[PDB]
Amino acid sequence: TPEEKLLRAIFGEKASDVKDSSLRVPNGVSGTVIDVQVFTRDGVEKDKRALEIEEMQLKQAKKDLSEELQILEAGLFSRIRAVLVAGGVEAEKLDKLPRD
Amino acid sequence: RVTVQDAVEKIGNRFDLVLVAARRARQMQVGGKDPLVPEENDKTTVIALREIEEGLINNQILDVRERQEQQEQEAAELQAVTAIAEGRR
Amino acid sequence: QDVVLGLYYMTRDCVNAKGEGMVLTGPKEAERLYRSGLASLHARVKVRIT
Amino acid sequence: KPLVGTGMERAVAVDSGVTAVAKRGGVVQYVDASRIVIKVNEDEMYPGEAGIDIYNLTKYTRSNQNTCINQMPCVSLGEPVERGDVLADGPSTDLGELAL
Amino acid sequence: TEFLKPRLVDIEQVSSTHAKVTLEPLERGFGHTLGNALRRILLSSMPGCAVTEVEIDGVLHEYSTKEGVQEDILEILLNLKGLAVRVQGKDEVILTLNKSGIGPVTAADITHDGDVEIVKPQHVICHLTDENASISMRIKVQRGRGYVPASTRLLVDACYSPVERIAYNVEAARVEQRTDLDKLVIEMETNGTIDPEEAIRRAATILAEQLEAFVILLRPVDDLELTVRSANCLKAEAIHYIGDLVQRTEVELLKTPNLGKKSLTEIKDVLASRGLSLGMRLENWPP
Amino acid sequence: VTEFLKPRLVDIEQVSSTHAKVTLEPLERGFGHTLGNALRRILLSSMPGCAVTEVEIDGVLHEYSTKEGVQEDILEILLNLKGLAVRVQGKDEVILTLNKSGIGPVTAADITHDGDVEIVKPQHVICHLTDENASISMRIKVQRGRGYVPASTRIGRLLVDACYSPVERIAYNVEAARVEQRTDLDKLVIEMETNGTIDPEEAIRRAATILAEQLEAFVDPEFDPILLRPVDDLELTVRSANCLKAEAIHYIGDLVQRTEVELLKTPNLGKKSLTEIKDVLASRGLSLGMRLENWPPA
Amino acid sequence: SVITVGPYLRLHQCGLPKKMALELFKPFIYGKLELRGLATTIKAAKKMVEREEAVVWDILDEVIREHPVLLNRAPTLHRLGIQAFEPVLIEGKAIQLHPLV
Amino acid sequence: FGIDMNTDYTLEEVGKQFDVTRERIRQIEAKALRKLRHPSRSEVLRSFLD
Repeated sequence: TPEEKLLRAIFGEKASDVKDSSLRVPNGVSGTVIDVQVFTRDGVEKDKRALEIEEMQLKQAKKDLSEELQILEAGLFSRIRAVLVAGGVEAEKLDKLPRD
Repeated sequence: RVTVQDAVEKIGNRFDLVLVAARRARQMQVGGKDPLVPEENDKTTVIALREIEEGLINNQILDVRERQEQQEQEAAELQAVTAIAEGRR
Repeated sequence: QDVVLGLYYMTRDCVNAKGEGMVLTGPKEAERLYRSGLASLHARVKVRIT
Repeated sequence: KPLVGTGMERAVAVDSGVTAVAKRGGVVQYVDASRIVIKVNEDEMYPGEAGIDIYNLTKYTRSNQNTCINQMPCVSLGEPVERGDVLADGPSTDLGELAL
Repeated sequence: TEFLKPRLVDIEQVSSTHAKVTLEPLERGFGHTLGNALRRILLSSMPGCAVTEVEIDGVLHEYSTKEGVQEDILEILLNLKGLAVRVQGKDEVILTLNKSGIGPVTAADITHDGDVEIVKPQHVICHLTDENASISMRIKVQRGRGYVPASTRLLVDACYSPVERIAYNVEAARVEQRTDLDKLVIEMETNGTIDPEEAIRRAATILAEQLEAFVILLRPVDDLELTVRSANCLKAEAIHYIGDLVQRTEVELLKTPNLGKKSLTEIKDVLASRGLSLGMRLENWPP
Repeated sequence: VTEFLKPRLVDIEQVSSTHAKVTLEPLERGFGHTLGNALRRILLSSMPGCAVTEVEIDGVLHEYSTKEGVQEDILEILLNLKGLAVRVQGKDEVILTLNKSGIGPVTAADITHDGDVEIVKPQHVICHLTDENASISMRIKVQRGRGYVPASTRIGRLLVDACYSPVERIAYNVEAARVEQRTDLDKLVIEMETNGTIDPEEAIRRAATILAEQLEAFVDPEFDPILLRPVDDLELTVRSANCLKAEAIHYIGDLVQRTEVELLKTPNLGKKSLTEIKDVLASRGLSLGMRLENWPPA
Repeated sequence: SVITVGPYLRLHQCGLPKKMALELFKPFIYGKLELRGLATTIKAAKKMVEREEAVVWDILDEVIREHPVLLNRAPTLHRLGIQAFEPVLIEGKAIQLHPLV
Repeated sequence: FGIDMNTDYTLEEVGKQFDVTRERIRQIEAKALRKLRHPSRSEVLRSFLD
């Protein structure tokens, strides 16, 4: 409207092609953001959004493998040790050579 | 709550009092605070009701002031309005 | 509810062995004496109230 | 835990899978907010052919009614636990007893 | 640390000897505190003159009734309790009351003593019926504290305190941001011997005089949750903490071997997200 | 006209480090409950004390996070920090540093010994590090205040509910005092159970002080607002903002008064910065060399 | 909203939460802020009130002065199922109701 | 701006209407806009954006 035209002209904001549709926090609510999940159509222009989270999940997963292999190693070798000692006792000898 | 029984006592049938007080309050918001009895507190509705309580307003008296207001509008223009009427024959 | 429980409690008959024979000097002085001491769960006391 | 119970508050917290329990007798190897590692065979050497078990704990998960479901470890490092012992308490549970 | 102290006052004079003064701002829990403290002082520790004994001619026991007097001795003592007297500087004074005739015998008929001041002379003490009736009595007035009944040890219940009734209301107060403020509304009922306000300042005086003898820059970059690449680049540039990063400028960072504009923009975003920025001066790095 | 007997602290029976019994020797009958209630009411809510208000734990962003190598989650840790009893010399804000690596409990005794700060209960558990490669490094902010001020009463920094009041429980007894003189005298025995941050005597004198101070007698648009906004509201570059602040330009009103000539004469402002400033000012209907004549009103 | 007892209330009064009152009386508040010099225009008043800027509250007190609200509870079996009360601004999210009613 | 006649007349049209050159009309348009935008009287018209 002409009044709005004048207002914009006075303040020089220029009419934007796009309209604000952002998701906002509802009334009476508030707090701490503890997680975000993003899902993008396959082969979409994935940006920093789907890359940072991706890499983070990869690091968490990899650590989830390292810890399980740590428990598995210190879980099976500590059992094969008591088996190896019985008969062929090597106290000061076994705790030297590599685990593999 | 403020002397409501007395206010209704001043004008029977309750309802009618509600209509009247409403009209008076509309008078307060329409033109000027004016009026009388004068506590100047608790907005237009209660100013009108307190006015009615002291029988300051009253329906007939309000109607009379309105007719006099019609006479006041007659006052001024008058000969000029009649001039606007006489020019158009 | 509670209001009743209150009123009934403040106006209940009692042996009044403690707060017996009290001249009130009026409802005001009576209240003063009531808040003060020696009056509990009402008393058998004459009231000077006009 | 309620100071006045009926004695059923343990069985409720037990049968609902919120609380994490030990499968077999063993000893606690590791304790974390995130996970609890238990080394089996301490009592009656039940486990065979590789020994140990790792319980990942649910942490700050969201329920259907928007309440936060999180487990807290109820054990300490090196603690001896038997079969069916409470390891981590779920939401609204205290030492294996129901806390509403 | 300072507390909210009284501001703006109001006094609602219900009558000539009954007033309601209120303090507008108070902290929560002080309404009942000052209210009960003051009620306990006022109802027992106020100083005032009061009738304690009476010597009427011809009268022996309170159960007796006098010839020519409408009301019985009990009612007469009951009236004598309400005798409002202000004495100059004494703790005991004897008033003489001689009266003959028909009609009401008021406090104005009491023999005018120089020291003694009678607040309400129109206060009715008796009622003489016949014209041959007459009363002659000696009213003993003593100074004391609180309500001391005659049943202590003719005798009359002594109401030394000038105040008949005390009440208080806590009511949540308005005012600026605090919301949890109260305002103490004290309802006072005195006899007019002493002013309400000065009675309050006197209770406060007694109370006070009783209390006389008792008066992020050092956080690692890893906390920012940057990309692995950005973090490793920063660590490679000897930037291990937030403080190290906030000192660098965009230009200088772009001059480093491993940090591009995407990464720099990321850094600006994550820093802005925590109220921080690049090129921040802290002057004195480090203590 | 009988002069009154005025109360004085006469006894202190320290049952323990945090439990005491303070008694007043002279009192008139009926005064026991008055001071008893007044003092209990002041003590239980109006006492000033130090309390943890903010905490900065490394690696942790939000309090709902859980840390690798720590038994309890961050919430439990903060909840533990609420109970950190600290006595600070003469300050209204102090930063405590806590660095700890190893296995076992991380108590208040592991907090870096600061000269001013006194730790009442060093054996107070804050954490439990499980594995020997685990370590925590946190910054605990301790402030002085009054009453209960929740964290909800408003950076990657956590907030903790503040429990400022040093007093947990108060009790009092009226008990008839001895002394042949007057005979009708009482003695107020206040049994206090505090957190050990503050001594009984000064607490009593402080409650009485507050009470006395409460009893302090009984007596009786023109111009554009945008000009008073800080320069940060212009959202300039860090360099331009710092330069302007260095030139005593802290608000938009200060900036709009300056001219191009004057600004270019400053030691740190180049053509780029000026272009930026003119651009951001023009973007909001403002400019340089603006006359507002009357700087400032009040 | 949920109702709680209000013992301090007069029979002609009710406890009304600040936020609720702020929302309900919004156009009145804008109008009053335009009449007095508190805001240049209705839009400015809105922008100001949304922020919850101070003095908006005192203005709200000026708005509900002598004004009445209707309180209603289902089921409405008789005409006393809806009654009028003078609103008193209160902290908290609960409506406070007079015990006699 | 079309407040009059419901049409946004060109600078040349307005110039022709006032018997002046387009440069003149652009000049007075510019000083008018300048007056409007100025900090004085800017209030009210301002903030109406969001």
